[PDB]
Amino acid sequence: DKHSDEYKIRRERNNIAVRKSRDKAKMRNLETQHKVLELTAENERLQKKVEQLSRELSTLRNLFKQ
Amino acid sequence: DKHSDEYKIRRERNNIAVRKSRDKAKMRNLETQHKVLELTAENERLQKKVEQLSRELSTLRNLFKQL
Amino acid sequence: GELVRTDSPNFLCSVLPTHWRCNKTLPIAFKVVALGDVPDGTLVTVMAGNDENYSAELRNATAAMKNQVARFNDLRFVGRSGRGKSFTLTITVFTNPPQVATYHRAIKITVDGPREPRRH
DNA sequence: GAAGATTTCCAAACTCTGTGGTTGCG
DNA sequence: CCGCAACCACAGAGTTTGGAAATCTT
Repeated sequence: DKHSDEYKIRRERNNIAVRKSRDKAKMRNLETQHKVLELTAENERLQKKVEQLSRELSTLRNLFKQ
Repeated sequence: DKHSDEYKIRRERNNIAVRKSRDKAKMRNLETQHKVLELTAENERLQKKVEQLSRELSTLRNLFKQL
Repeated sequence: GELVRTDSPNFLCSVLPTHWRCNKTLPIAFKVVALGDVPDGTLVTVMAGNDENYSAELRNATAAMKNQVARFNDLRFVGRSGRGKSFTLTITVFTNPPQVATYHRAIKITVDGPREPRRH
């Protein structure tokens, strides 16, 4: 019977668990998105660092020559 | 009412609509993880060539600086 | 998105559609930019004016400044502007002392927002 | 197998555009 | 007369929220 003390407790127990778990899911979902942007940031920053050094090497080359 | 002909039909379409959405979000989420790897790959790749251009310009500067 | 000069020469802000549907989200994210230097965390508020409507109810009309910009999340226009009339909003930077900026005849708020001409 | 965690199913409550009925006003 | 620009309602597709079951994982 979908309405027998035993079932009822077991039910509520599970609910208690699906709540907790859906929560975890969302949290993990946010972390990701966060992680994303956080990369894109670092990713963009590194691209500069390359540009900076690429030019800097084109200078110590054109410099060794002259 | 819960036995209306309208009811079931409206109800049954909403269900379809939901399947749609659940699928959609579940999908965006994945695409995101993908979008994260994508970039992690790029940071690794970027990081390697960065430590390169640093050694190469620190080496060229070494012959120069110390003669 | 693309920005525009305000009544003030110290702050720029997002461009807005000429006419949009009340309580509907906008095509872009509304953001205010300070050319001078402004302390992150500086609260900024937006009010919407009009001959008709003194001040129209808004949603998400407040935002904290950050890195010289106060991006707004789904800012929204509840009150309407009246046929043919546009809203002239008031940006108000909360610093010491509070600073004011104005974008004249900025956006038009109708109950339908832009619609496709009726096929009659 | 047993218990908790995760997923899939749906139902219900709302939110997001659209379209149709009307109306003054050029 | 007609079409435009506004209002009001108000369908109907989307979404988010939450309790049941199924499915998994431990």
